[PDB]
Amino acid sequence: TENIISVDHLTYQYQAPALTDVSFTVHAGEWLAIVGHNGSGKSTLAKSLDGLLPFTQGSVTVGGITLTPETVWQVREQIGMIFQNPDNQFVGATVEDDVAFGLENRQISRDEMVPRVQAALAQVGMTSFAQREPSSLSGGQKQRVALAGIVAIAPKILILDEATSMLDPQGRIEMLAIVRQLRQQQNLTVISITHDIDEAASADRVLVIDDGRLVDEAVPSQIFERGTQLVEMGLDLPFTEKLKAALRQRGITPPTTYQTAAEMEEWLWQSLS
Amino acid sequence: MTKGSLKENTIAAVLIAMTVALSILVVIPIPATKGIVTLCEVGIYTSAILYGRRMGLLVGGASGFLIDILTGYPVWCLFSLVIHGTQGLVVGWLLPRHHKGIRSMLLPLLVGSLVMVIGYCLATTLLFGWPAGLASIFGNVVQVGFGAGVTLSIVGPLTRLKPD
Amino acid sequence: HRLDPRAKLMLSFCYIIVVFLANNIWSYAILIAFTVGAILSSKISLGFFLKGIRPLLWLIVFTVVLQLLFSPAGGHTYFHWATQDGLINAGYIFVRFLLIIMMSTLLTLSTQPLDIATGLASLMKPLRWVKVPVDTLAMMLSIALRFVPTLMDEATKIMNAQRARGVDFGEGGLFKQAKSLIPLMVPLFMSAFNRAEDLSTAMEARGYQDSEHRSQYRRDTVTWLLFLLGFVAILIFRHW
Amino acid sequence: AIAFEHVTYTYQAGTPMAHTALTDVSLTVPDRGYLAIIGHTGSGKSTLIQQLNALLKPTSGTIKIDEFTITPETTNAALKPLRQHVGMVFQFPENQLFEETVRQDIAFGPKNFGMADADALALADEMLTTVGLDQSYAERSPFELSGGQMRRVAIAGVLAMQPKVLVLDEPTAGLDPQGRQEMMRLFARLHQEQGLTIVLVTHQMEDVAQYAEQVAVMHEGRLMKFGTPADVFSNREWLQDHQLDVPQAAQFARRLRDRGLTFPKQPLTADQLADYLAQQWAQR
Repeated sequence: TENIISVDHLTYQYQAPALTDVSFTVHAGEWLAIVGHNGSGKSTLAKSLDGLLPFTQGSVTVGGITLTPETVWQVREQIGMIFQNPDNQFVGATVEDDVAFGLENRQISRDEMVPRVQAALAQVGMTSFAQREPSSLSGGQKQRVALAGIVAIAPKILILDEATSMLDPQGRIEMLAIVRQLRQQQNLTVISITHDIDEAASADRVLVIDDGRLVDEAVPSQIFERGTQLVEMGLDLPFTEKLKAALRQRGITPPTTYQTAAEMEEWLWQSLS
Repeated sequence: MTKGSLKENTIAAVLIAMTVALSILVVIPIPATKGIVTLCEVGIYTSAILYGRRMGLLVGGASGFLIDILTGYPVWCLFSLVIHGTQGLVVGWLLPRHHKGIRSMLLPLLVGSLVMVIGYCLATTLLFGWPAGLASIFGNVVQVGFGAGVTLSIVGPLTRLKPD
Repeated sequence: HRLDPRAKLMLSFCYIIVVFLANNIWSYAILIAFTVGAILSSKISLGFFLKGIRPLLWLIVFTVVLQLLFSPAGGHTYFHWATQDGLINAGYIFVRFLLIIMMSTLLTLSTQPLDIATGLASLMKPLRWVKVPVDTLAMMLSIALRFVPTLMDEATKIMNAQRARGVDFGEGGLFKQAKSLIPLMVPLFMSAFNRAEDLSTAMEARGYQDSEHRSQYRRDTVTWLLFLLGFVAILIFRHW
Repeated sequence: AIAFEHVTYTYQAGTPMAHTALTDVSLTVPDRGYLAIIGHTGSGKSTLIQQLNALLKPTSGTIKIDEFTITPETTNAALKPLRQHVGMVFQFPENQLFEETVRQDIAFGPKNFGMADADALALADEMLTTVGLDQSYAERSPFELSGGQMRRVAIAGVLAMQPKVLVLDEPTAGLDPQGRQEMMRLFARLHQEQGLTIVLVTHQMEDVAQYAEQVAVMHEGRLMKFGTPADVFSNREWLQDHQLDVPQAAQFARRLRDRGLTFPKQPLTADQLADYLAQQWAQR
């Protein structure tokens, strides 16, 4: 509905990997998560979604404004972006200027900018960090104030190009949490090109790419059924899957369908006890 | 002169930050007794020889100005801005040619280096003072030697790489 | 002791020419009154001051002693007096060293390094009339300035990494030392290229797009008008 | 091999601003050891790490590493071979690359200490093939390689020095799950088949649970808990208040404990938990 992509291609395979005959559509407020190996475009598709990286063929249309050259900034308006490595993409002299940075250059504003910035920093909870420069913090925090900066724009779509790729478990879990509450509050589409199993589990739907071609597409719970094959697919195993694998390595045959920690616990206690 | 380009405008900023960072950080102790802080001029000269070229005068000037603020003698900031700012431009404008070979870089480096030597000498011999000019000459000559040598050592490998 | 702090940059800009645009003996009385007044007004605590004069002490001694020895008359081997001019000139250049150095230290300790870029943006405003891009230089200088500390953290880790694998930094002489700087310099340049490319795609995709234009997030006039009055008083007598 | 004795360090010397990055650190890592340092950022882990290769001389106490003996009195010159003895891998080692070819890049390490140039290049090829994959990549430029591959080249460059003690400052950072898995299995491989004393600063508790033989918990410049992972992860709540936590296997073991079954020891790994469940599966 929101992001229609009929055909997509990239000629770099003759840099960013490659894409061929890619096709999918993103629903409104859908928690989408793209996963794959390294041979996959993935980050290529992430670049193509915002506006950068001019594709040689195919066509992409963010509902309803179509790509690319003249309407690139129009499409880029209703699209938030967070990249890996929070040392970069900060550009601001401090947290406050970083958040205000995205707001600034749209011919607006000055007066109404300040309370919006403070409200965004209050929304991420890092209000007591606006005074501090990025050269003092922290990993997940710079990414969090970058998230505050892009959420200050309040776009209908949000793209996570492996935002948690270079974060500690603390900052990663925290970031995912505030993204969850952000979804709760604003209700918006979140497309996340990542390799984090927790994020993929938080997703409503998961697209799996391979060799520049969309090889799979299903609910994260059904995706997790791939078990040991998940690592090769560029995604960590759920602990329940690790336990099941370790059990089938030892004669015990656990259910083929995916199970959460509660379901696994219940089944285990139901078995012997 | 300036346009400015999309990527290049950012590259200049990052290179300035690098030169200032190296300037504050890296210390090069000479065999008795001074030090060579202006290994930032390696970043300057290299930024002038790489792409470069005229625009590298920003990487030369703004960086040196910031260095004057941070090291730092804030009073000399304008002087350094002019001296270095024109220095990088003297290297850049005189460079091409087509970056082919070492000598092609050897010639403009000599002229641009004198802009620092003569520049700071006149900068010293103004508030000062007959000996300060000589001291500035010696120190900035050794420093120019180190900077140009290191720049010559790096710029080869880098031209093979480098984005644009 | 913070202030505007936009005017302090202009102080740094003017103090250089104001310093030597004054002979005597009288303009020195005005200059010293102004500088010492500023010092007393801005805390201090002469510790950082004397520690600031400490490294340049050799240059002070060298300059003053050479200005002396090459003046009584010293050349062709003969001392005594006549010399007094060289004496008071050496005193002049000594007090000169004190003024410039102490004011440099004071100016260093005064401004916080952050707002200086914005100050530069504000001072480059008239230059807009001269077709010179102000906002591009402002954004470039701000990004550079904010990236200065994070690049120091990078430069240290690179040096430590290379030191960990055999690179002996800092050691003499000069050629063997300059050759040793390469494993530090080469990675930093390529890292700086990746630092910019990722920053370019970041700024493009960010809310700020391709703009360059246009958006920006009582003690001021007092000390500067005082500076004007003092500067005029200096402009009065100057022997020329 | 490694042995800290009342070690402590502080930036910057006695003069302000003082900041003790470490205080009273005592521990011993045996031959063929595998220490895993855990803790928050700035908790003194990096200081403890840099304390090994003599990057930071202690303010007090002594550090005995095999034949070496680090002391505050020790000069910088005598600490020269300690670097080839103790290999180190900083976070994101790709940045350390600079040479035009990965062969000369990896060979560059030993070349500083020794080295016969031909033997250095041959050893560079050997390390090239021993690390992850990277067969016959010698002529290829490192900058052309992927991030992970560059990490493998840098790591190979470190391994080329023939170190007896390898140190890893979060080596699996930024890597995809397969990259992290293969890299950790590489570390374990070198550990078991070659030497190899391995120090490992991380945040991933699973790698510490599976590979580490002993754990060092840091918390603001002080080694509070130290011992086998069974001893460290025994007290969950302490870790919880230290913003840390026991591995997923231990958590789920608690989940199965409240229901609940019993276990001879707390399962730190899914394999161990699978064993404990298999025994009771055979019983009931």
